[PDB]
Amino acid sequence: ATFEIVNRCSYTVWAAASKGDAALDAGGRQLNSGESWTINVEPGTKGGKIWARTDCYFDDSGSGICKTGDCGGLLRCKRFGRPPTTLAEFSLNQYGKDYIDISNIKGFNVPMDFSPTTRGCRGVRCAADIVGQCPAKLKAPGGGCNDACTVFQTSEYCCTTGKCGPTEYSRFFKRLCPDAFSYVLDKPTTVTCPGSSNYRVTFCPTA
Repeated sequence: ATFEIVNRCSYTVWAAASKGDAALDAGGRQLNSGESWTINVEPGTKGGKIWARTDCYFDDSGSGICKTGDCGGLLRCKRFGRPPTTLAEFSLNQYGKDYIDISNIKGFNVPMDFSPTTRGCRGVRCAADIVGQCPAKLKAPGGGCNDACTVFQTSEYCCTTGKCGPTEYSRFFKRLCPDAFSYVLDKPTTVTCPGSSNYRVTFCPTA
């Protein structure tokens, strides 16, 4: 499947793509403002994620750091990124269908649209100014808006027991972005697409 990753932000982002224990495609790349990077994700990829990283520095070997979404200091992510990270999440060719969502469960750094480029389902978007409106206690000094699990490490926020409800913090994410997961047990905003659909992830879609 192809995922065109497009940075519409006015700032550079370093896109990342991983399924947690492996890179997807090259795993990461710099996207200057307006750049598009098209990756190929193997059919059947389960639990893949794409995200933006901000304020990154990499040496010639592709080692360094980002202020948001850093994936073990690598340009080419092999693992998931350090919160806060708005997440485009997908599982492909799962009994004939693809499943996509956006999640704020690991916080929010960059606004995102995640849409199919092929027929048969709708896209999802979280493009509200979550960083600007972020509750004081969730603001990440490094940049972005942390989820409450990250900040407070409670069973309730992290849904450790598989028993948790919405919280003042989750409700903030949900209010700003109704169409993204705000906590682990949120009413799902997952979209079912045809198996083998193709997609575009757009950072800062609202230009």
